[PDB]
Amino acid sequence: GANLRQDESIANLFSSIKTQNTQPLQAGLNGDFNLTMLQIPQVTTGER
Amino acid sequence: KVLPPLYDPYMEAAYTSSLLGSIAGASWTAGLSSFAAIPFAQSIFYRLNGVGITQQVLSENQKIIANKFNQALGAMQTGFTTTNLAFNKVQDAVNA
Amino acid sequence: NGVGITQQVLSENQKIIANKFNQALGAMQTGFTTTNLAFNKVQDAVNA
Amino acid sequence: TIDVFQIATLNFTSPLTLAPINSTGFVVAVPTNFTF
Amino acid sequence: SFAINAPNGLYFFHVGYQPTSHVNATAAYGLCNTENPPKCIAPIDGYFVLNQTIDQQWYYTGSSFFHPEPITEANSKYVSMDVKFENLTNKLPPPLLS
Amino acid sequence: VLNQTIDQQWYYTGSSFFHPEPITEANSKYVSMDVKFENLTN
Ligand SMILES: *[C@@H]1O[C@H](CO)[C@@H](O[C@@H]2O[C@H](CO)[C@@H](O)[C@H](O)[C@H]2NC(C)=O)[C@H](O)[C@H]1NC(C)=O
Ligand SMILES: *[C@@H]1O[C@H](CO)[C@@H](O[C@@H]2O[C@H](CO)[C@@H](O)[C@H](O)[C@H]2NC(C)=O)[C@H](O)[C@H]1NC(C)=O
Ligand SMILES: *[C@@H]1O[C@H](CO)[C@@H](O[C@@H]2O[C@H](CO)[C@@H](O)[C@H](O)[C@H]2NC(C)=O)[C@H](O)[C@H]1NC(C)=O
Ligand SMILES: *[C@@H]1O[C@H](CO)[C@@H](O)[C@H](O)[C@H]1NC(C)=O
Ligand SMILES: *[C@@H]1O[C@H](CO)[C@@H](O)[C@H](O)[C@H]1NC(C)=O
Ligand SMILES: *[C@@H]1O[C@H](CO)[C@@H](O)[C@H](O)[C@H]1NC(C)=O
Ligand SMILES: *[C@@H]1O[C@H](CO)[C@@H](O)[C@H](O)[C@H]1NC(C)=O
Repeated sequence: GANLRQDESIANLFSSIKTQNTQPLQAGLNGDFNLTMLQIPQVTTGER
Repeated sequence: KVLPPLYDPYMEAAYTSSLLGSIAGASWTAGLSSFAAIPFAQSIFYRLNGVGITQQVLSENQKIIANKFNQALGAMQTGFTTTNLAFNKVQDAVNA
Repeated sequence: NGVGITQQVLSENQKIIANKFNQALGAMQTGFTTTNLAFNKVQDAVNA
Repeated sequence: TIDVFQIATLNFTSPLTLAPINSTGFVVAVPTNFTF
Repeated sequence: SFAINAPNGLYFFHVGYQPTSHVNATAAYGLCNTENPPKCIAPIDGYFVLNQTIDQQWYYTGSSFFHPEPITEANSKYVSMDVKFENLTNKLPPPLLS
Repeated sequence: VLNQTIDQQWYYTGSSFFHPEPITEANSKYVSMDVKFENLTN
């Protein structure tokens, strides 16, 4: 029961993805603000 | 047995990426039903304007504000030491 | 109106809004099943 | 579907991203239909 | 929100405004004319949208429902100059008229 | 605020940053009479 409740709580927390509109952030400088630290790097050599 | 977490780290990455992409918006409307495709820099400047900084100051100190924000984001690295309280909380959760 | 719906729309779609509200109140019954999380919480409190 | 269990992968598809326009202003998705 | 009685507490029915269909509307941060002291306006609890009631003819719509309406002092507020605002030389709203 | 852009000449400044600006209807609102308010003749 404890594990089931934890799973339900985490699913509830992560469910915000399905109903959240976003915009595609530019890689690196977003205007003059540098968000490279918080963005996932994209490398073609391997998997994402 | 130690059960695996409900989600792959890729799903958590998707959650955090959606959080990063959800930051920008109108930030002045009455409700939450409409999404405005306002870029990140414009949203940050609008947040600064709502804070109490007039548009003349924002227009004059554009590069200065951007540089200070970038300096803060760069200094975010140094907080992952034992001195910081939040990192201590992370290590405390791991230790528990 | 406070949500962000102007008075012109509210005056135009009065019956439509009332019908949607009534449909929501009538569909409130369907939530008393084992699938709903809040009903599960009620039964969990009773079980504790 | 009542013979063998299948293994699926959880994947949350976020709603389509509203790409900002290079015009003067911006594009906003304003509702035209709603429910309660 | 409506609260009813549950066996060991209170059961809340949170009624919320859920949109189903959206429309992509060309909006403006604000509008103002060409005067030596400029007079720039911004929407109140809404957007300055472009689509006609049924381009330089700007209307006002609510945040939670698309319904273009003429821009007046009822749904607009006076703000300082912003360089992202639209410079209007024709079809000025009554707030922008001198 | 009172300081000049660079006394009875009053300017407007933001809460979070000092930058005096001319007082207009954009940054001011009409309120009822208050005794502590400054009576301006010029
Ligand atoms: C934006 O921030 C990123 C990440 O902090 C910077 O990229 C770093 O640049 C330095 C200096 O060239 C390199 O040594 C690092 O390897 C880079 N990556 C990281 C993760 O630190 C970048 O220079 C910043 N500025 C711009 C204009 O993109
Ligand atoms: C609306 O007009 C204003 C005022 O003329 C413009 O703001 C100027 O834009 C130029 C060109 O980008 C800048 O160099 C100036 O610094 C801005 N300010 C001033 C006070 O001149 C604004 O760009 C115009 N906006 C649109 C959308 O056409
Ligand atoms: C601005 O003028 C108003 C109106 O004359 C002043 O308010 C009066 O102040 C006197 C003296 O303190 C009081 O006895 C009165 O009751 C106040 N009200 C009215 C309606 O006369 C106010 O004091 C002046 N303020 C300044 C800063 O000089
Ligand atoms: C809203 O959607 C309903 C069905 O959900 C439909 O009957 C109605 O005509 C729509 N109203 C519009 C598009 O204005
Ligand atoms: C609005 O544009 C998005 C892409 O930015 C698209 O997915 C959506 O269908 C559009 N909505 C319309 C045309 O009503
Ligand atoms: C309708 O709305 C769109 C929003 O993108 C706008 O570009 C267009 O000019 C409008 N058309 C009319 C005829 O009002
Ligand atoms: C500068 O600001 C001070 C604030 O105490 C004010 O008293 C003073 O008159 C101002 N001086 C000028 C020249 O604007």
